[PDB]
Amino acid sequence: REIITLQLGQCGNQIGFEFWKQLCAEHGISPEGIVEEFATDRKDVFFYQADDEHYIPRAVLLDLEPRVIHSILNSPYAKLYNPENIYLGNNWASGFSQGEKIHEDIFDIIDREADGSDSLEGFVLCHSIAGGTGSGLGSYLLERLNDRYPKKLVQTYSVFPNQDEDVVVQPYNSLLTLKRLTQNADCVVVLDNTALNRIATDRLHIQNPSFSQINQLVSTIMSASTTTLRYPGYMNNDLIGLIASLIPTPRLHFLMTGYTPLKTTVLDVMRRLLQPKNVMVSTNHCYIAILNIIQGEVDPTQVHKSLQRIRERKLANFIPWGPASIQVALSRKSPYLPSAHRVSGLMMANHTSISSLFERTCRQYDKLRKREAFLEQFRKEDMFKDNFDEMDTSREIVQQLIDEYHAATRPDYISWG
Amino acid sequence: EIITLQLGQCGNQIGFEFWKQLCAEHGISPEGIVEEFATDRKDVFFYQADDEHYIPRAVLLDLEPRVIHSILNSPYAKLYNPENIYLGNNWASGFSQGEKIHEDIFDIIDREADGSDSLEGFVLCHSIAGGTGSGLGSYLLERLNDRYPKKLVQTYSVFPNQDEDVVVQPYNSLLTLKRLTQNADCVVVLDNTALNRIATDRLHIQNPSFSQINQLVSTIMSASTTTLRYPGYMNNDLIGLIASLIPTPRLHFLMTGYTPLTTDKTTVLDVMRRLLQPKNVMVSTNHCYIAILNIIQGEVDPTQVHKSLQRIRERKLANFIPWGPASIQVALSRKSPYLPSAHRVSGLMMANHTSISSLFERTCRQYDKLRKREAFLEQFRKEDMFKDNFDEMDTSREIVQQLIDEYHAATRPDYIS
Amino acid sequence: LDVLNKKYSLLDHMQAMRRYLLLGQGDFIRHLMDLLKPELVRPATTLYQHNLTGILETAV
Amino acid sequence: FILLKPVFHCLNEILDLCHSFCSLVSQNLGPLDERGAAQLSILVKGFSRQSSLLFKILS
Repeated sequence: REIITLQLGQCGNQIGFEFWKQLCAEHGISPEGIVEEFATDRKDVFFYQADDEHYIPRAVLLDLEPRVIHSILNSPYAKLYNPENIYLGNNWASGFSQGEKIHEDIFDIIDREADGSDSLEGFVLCHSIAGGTGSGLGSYLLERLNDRYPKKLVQTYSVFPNQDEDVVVQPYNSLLTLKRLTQNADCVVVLDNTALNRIATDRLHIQNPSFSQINQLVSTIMSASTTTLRYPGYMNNDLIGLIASLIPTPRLHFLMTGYTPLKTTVLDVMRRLLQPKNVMVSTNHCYIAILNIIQGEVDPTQVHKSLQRIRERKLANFIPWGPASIQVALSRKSPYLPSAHRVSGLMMANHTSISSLFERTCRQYDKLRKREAFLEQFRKEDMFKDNFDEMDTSREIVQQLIDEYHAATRPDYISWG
Repeated sequence: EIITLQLGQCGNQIGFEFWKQLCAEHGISPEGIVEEFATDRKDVFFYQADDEHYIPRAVLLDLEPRVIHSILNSPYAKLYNPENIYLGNNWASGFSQGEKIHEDIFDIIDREADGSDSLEGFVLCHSIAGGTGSGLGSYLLERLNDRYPKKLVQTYSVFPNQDEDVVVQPYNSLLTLKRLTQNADCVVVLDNTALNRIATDRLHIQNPSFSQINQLVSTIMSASTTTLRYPGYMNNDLIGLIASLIPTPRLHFLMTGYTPLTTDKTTVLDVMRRLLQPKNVMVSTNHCYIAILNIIQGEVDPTQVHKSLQRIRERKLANFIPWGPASIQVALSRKSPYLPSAHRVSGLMMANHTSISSLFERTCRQYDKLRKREAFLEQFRKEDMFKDNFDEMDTSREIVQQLIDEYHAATRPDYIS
Repeated sequence: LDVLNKKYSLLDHMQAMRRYLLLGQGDFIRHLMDLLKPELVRPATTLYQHNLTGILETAV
Repeated sequence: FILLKPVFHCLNEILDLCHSFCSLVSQNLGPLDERGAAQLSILVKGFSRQSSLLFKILS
């Protein structure tokens, strides 16, 4: 059973390139795509064994405008993620109108790679929020993915524009993308621009943009989160069996994430992950479900008694309308790497403080919507949605989302949100 | 024992390549001489000869002789040496000019059929609707069953669709197809459309592909005639061979496929499944295979085939739905020494499928629109004398419509009726 | 110990038997649990060994 | 299967039934019921029965 990897737009294909480059370096695969000589890791989820003994990633470089794709292509990885299924815009209105017209050219690609399966069961997106090629086209594409394949999951590794305000329609592009995330998507692992930009200085400084640094952490987040897919284990060999414990009702489909390395024993990596400083994202709040992946040379005998000790001291809090816990995915650290021994734990968890992150952009929308403002002053808006109904519909849809997330923090969420 | 009856300009070209390839694979020179590098059984086709200057048994009947000097000046005339050569493009003219030459070209059949130790059937190298072959081959097909009622008539009829200039071609195709349905015992079909595409797939040939199509058919067709000519008794003549492919008499057209198109690790499952793939198939709704056989040639490991069927079967890579039990077979055979540089295995398809009804539907439509336009009825004198009220062309339609209906009906469980 | 540990691979047989009879391999089990389901929905007299040995080998 | 089993015996009666059906269609020839329906239906029953006895192999 297999997972496809629809990396989208300029930012998403950079971090997607970094993701496949990290997976290439971690698996027994050359930059040529050919089996490396020292190469058991599991490839069928992510790679196709083409007739040259070419492990080709199940990719789609589904971009919209030209610039960085050529520099991805002319790399030493030119023929890795590439059986040539590639393809070829500033705001949500323009992007949606272009995601429409092309869609015969690209839907054939999805169907082509889907028919290249024994059983497909996932569409991992690398989606840039508020960016132009991410906005509109991505939102159109998100609706069509569930129309065409209503039994296949859409999971979004959304990189989120939490920062100080360049583009004036920036709040809208986040709101109108958030609408789809809040109903079409099945999971959203959210990564925060300021939290990563802070964490850069919190190990090795950057100043004006140097995305290639924070991208190293992003690649470790994707690789860590897919580690239990890419090796055997008694549990969590598949994406839905992993996601099921975290998202308890279908509207709570967003996850915050933590990562420790910013000798070892499990109790100290558990304790670290729990501290607020290590979360890569910026009224009572409580956890809903926590899962953490401990990739390392760890003795498994320690893992259970570490949970019990972390329970007894109540360093983590949840909400009592239902049971919950922290959940630990112990994994083998990857060989074919340098220093494949430093314990390097990651967490993902559903916690209700993410509601405030949405509420920030809601408040930014309300400021512009109670002002008079630059509502996408390009004719691809004015000839498309000059009645402006969709953003207010998106605003009441996210207001129901805020109310649902805050409703989750009461003892009577057995009643309706 | 079997003879070829190559006819029309197409028939001579496929038959000239037929005998030019047959001497080559049986280790025999253009003169019929056993080459000095020489067990087999050339016996069936090859007329056993005094000096072992081996001969074909080929009756080189011809009409409007314009090009065929250029086939008869080849060094292979010394193979087709018995001096049994004999000298409009519409179906009616081709049929009736056959009648106007018939006596000699009937007798010099017996002058060879009395020489054959046990004649079993007649192989008609022929084209649907093709010019001087049009009429002619279908005329002989009306006669063979009256004068030789026990012998079986098989037509390796290449079909008129060329991806697609003759204006009487659909009428000729209908009129020949009434004979190929009602008068043949079996038909093996090739699409010029598919063969152009296959030539453009393996190489860079589409329109030019013609003398090249002669190589492709002769590679198909040497294989279809192989169990007749070599040891290994899977079924050592014409009539054990085909009974696997026809359950009910009117439903006798069969598809074509030939796995390794650039043969000049692999396993049986590769050579047998690459054969059922409709894109590798030389042919272009719901679609049953009614029955399947593969003739496979090379260094098959004999323990694999029994296990190959499991990994075909359980992945539902074939779909048998007759009214009863019929399924997929293998006929193992010797590597053939005409292939110099060879893949260690290869194979060839022959299967009673439903999708050939699509080309019959094109044929019926292409008749019906030009029949109801009445412009390409031509009012030609041969076209009119054969049928001054066109009643044969009327009755020719209802039979191929019944072929459409029977193909549409044997596809259902109904065929107790 | 030196013979049984490599002429009859005794330690690999323990390691493999844990991969299968104790479900340790994981992938073999997630895929087989899928492929095998419509067979095992049916009542038990309708199940035959040629389906089952073929689908096991397919999962392997 | 020539090592001696009930499988071999059931195949022997299947082959006897085949030859007898061959003999029937090879002697009656034309499309006429020469009291051929009783023998033919008896072989339809024998074949259905021994085909179902052939399917004992999956035990």
